[PDB]
Amino acid sequence: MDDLVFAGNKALYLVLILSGWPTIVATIIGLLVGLFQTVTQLQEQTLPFGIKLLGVCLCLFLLSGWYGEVLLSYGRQVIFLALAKG
Amino acid sequence: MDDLVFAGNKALYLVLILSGWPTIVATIIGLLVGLFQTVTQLQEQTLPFGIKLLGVCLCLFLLSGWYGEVLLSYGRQVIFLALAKG
Amino acid sequence: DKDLLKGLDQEQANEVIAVLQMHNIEANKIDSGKLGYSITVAEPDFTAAVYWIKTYQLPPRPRVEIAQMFPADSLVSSPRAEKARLYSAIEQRLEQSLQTMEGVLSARVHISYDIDAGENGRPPKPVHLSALAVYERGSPLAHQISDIKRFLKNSFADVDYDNISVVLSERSDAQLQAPGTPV
Amino acid sequence: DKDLLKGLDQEQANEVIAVLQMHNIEANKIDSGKLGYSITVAEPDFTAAVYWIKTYQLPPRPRVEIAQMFPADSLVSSPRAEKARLYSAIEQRLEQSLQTMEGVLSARVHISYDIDAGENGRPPKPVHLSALAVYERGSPLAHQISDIKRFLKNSFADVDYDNISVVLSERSDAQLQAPGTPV
Amino acid sequence: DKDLLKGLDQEQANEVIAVLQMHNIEANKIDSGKLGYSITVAEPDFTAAVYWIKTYQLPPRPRVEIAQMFPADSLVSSPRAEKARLYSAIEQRLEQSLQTMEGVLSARVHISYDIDAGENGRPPKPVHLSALAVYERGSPLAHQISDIKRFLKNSFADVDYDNISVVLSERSDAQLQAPGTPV
Amino acid sequence: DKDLLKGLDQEQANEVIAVLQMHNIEANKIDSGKLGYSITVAEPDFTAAVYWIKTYQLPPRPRVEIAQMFPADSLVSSPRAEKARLYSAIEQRLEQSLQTMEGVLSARVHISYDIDAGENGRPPKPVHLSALAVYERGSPLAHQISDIKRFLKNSFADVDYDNISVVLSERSDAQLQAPGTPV
Ligand SMILES: CCCCCCCCCCCC[N+](C)(C)[O-]
Ligand SMILES: CCCCCCCCCCCC[N+](C)(C)[O-]
Ligand SMILES: CCCCCCCCCCCC[N+](C)(C)[O-]
Ligand SMILES: CCCCCCCCCCCC[N+](C)(C)[O-]
Ligand SMILES: CCCCCCCCCCCC[N+](C)(C)[O-]
Repeated sequence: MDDLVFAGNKALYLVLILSGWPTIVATIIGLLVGLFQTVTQLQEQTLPFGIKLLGVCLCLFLLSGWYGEVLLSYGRQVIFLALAKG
Repeated sequence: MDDLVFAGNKALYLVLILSGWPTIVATIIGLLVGLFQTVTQLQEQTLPFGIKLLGVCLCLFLLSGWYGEVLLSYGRQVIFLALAKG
Repeated sequence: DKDLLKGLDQEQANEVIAVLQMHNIEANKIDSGKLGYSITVAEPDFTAAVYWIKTYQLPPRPRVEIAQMFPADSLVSSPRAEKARLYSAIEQRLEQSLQTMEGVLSARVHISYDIDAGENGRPPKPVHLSALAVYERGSPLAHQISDIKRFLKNSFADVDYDNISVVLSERSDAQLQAPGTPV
Repeated sequence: DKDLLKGLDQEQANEVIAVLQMHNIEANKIDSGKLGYSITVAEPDFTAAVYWIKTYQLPPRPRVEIAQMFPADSLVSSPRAEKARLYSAIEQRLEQSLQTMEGVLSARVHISYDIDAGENGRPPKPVHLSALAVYERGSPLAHQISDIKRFLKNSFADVDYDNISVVLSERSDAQLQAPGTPV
Repeated sequence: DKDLLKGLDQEQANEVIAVLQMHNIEANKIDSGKLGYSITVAEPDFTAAVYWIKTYQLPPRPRVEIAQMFPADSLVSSPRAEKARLYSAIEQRLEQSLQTMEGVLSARVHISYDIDAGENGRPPKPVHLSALAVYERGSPLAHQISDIKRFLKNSFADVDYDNISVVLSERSDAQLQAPGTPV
Repeated sequence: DKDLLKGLDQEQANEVIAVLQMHNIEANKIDSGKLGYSITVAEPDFTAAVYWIKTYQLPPRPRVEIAQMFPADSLVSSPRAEKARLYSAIEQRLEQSLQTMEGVLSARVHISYDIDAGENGRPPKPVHLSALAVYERGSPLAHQISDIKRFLKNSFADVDYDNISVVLSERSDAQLQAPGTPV
């Protein structure tokens, strides 16, 4: 039982960790560009998209490795919990 | 797995550069037409869209040959890697 | 007078003074406040003082406890970190309890950290414990090891007398007479 | 007087002075505050001082601990980095405990870091330990290795006497008399 | 006087001085502060000085450590990088421990970096170790190799005496007398 | 006086002086600060000095090290780049270690870069090593090849004595007497 609760909790915890950094940078870029467009009055609306695409892709390059190490370790763990009973 | 690493990273780099050019053109046009409305102090919704459409269509007429070269090259390359072991 | 050390802490200074006095070196402690304490000696004793500071590696480094590496200021901490803080707090509480037993002056305790492979799916491993203690002079150490083992055995859910190591020692001779002043 | 070294700290200066005094070279330590300590010697002794500085590779590098490679202020910590800081703190706490035993002056301890594999897929491997220590003159070293081994064995979940290496040595002769001044 | 070198650091200067004095060349060290140290010699000795500077390739390069290539103060660190910094810290901590043995003056240690494969999906290779050391004159080198091998074997989870290389050498003759001044 | 070269570095100028002196050409080194060093010779020696500058291809280019091709600070690195920085550091560390062996003056090391292929899905090839070294006069080279082979063998996970090449040479005659000035 507690193994079930633990594994289910951890799933949500990993979602949170992995998704957190891209969504942070997409937020910060959204705020900065929105402010800049009030500091100098320009009514463009694709500029956020153009910048935040580069912003998100860059950090996907950076974190490409840790993403695979975390998921491998988790998969091995849950396969053990499922099968290794005696 | 240097092969999986290569094919995975190149896919994302190709997305970033294939998509960048239209969005750059659209953004620069957007800014200039937004400015001109300010120095003229004259305002309407439709002029920027109208010009943006033409700008993107010209961008595609020009570059599209190179889009084909890049995609064919990648298409062959991945197949050869998949069936490389034999 | 020649300067040996500057900017010492109070508990560094008293340790240095103690070790110099043991070898018959008269030393002086001076307080500069925000600059800390300074230690000075006479020239005839300078050479010896230097050699002893080298041999004992003074001033002492601060005392290390595992909870310092997992500050609990995290956003969130893994099971591994929580289980470490827990064990590191039990070690300190046991050392403080032993210091209350009859005639013990000081002690040190160590516990096997099962955390090394906590949370890899595998079951936990039995615990091991080690203790050091210092006694007043004229104590029957052999008869006193039993009490310590007995006390430690039931502090944990699964411990065997075979898994408890105990090392005891007596206090050294008292340093009561003052050192002689250089002629 | 000729300048050997400048901008030393307090530990570096005292280690230099100790090694020079041992070879009968009278040296002088000067404090410049924000500029640190300076070491000077007489001309007749300059040549020798240079040769010994080279041979001992003074001034010493600062002391190395594994935790320095994995700052906790990082954006991310993996399990490998967490277990690295854990072992790096247990080693230090054992050295600090051995310094308290009867008649020991200093010691060093090493543990087998199995963390260089993730402890994943493959089951973990048993721990190995090594120790070095220095004793007061007149100590029966042969009879004292047993105590150390006994104490270390129970500090971990799985250790065999076969897997524990211990090396002991005695303190050198004391340097008490001051060096002679050049004519 | 002719200028040989300018803007040297302290360690480079003292190295150059030591090498020249060994060959009977009187040299002088000058301090320009933020511009570093300068080395000068007499004209009769200029030719020889130049030839020895070439032959030894002075001034010495800074010392290389593997962790310099994988700085920890970086935004993200691949597993290969972390697995590298760990070994590059263990190497240094073993060197620093060897220097504390009786009669040793300096040492170098090398470990087989199995990180040059990830060994994912693969069995890990065994470890190999190499060591170099310099001893004081009158040391029984033959009988001292055993201690080192014993000590190193237990530093790592799986090591065979056959995989440990040890090379020892004695200190050269001491340079105590000063060189003669040109007439 | 005729100008041979301008804007030299310190360590280029010293090499040029050394090579001209060896062939009996008296040369002069001048410092212009931000403009570097200048080298001058007499007219009777001008022709010869130009012939030797051509023949030796002076002034020398700086040393090349593989890490210069793969800076640590680019935004991204493929595994190949990291692996190349790693071996590019191990080479330099072994060179610096060999220079401490008894009576070695300088040395060079080369490692087989397997990194130029993945060896993925495939057996990674064994390593190969080459070394060059220069010795003081009167060294038994034949007896000294063994030491270097023994030392390098254990520096890596899998190396055979068959795969290690070692080339040794003695130092040339010493240049002690100064060249003669034109009449
Ligand atoms: C619009 C992009 C959505 C991407 C969602 C998946 C993110 C992980 C991508 C794989 C890991 C990073 N990388 C660079 C190798 O691609
Ligand atoms: C969408 C989650 C993040 C992308 C990564 C998904 C896992 C891909 C497989 C990882 C393989 C790791 N590797 C190459 C070391 O084996
Ligand atoms: C273009 C968006 C989707 C790209 C998906 C690429 C998947 C790459 C999977 C492997 C990621 C982990 N890695 C690089 C260590 O192998
Ligand atoms: C608004 C149309 C969006 C089409 C997106 C795909 C554009 C590239 C491929 C079509 C190129 C057509 N072209 C230029 C060859 O005629
Ligand atoms: C109206 C949008 C139509 C988009 C798709 C057009 C057909 C694909 C482009 C075919 C030509 C490709 N090209 C330029 C490389 O030859």
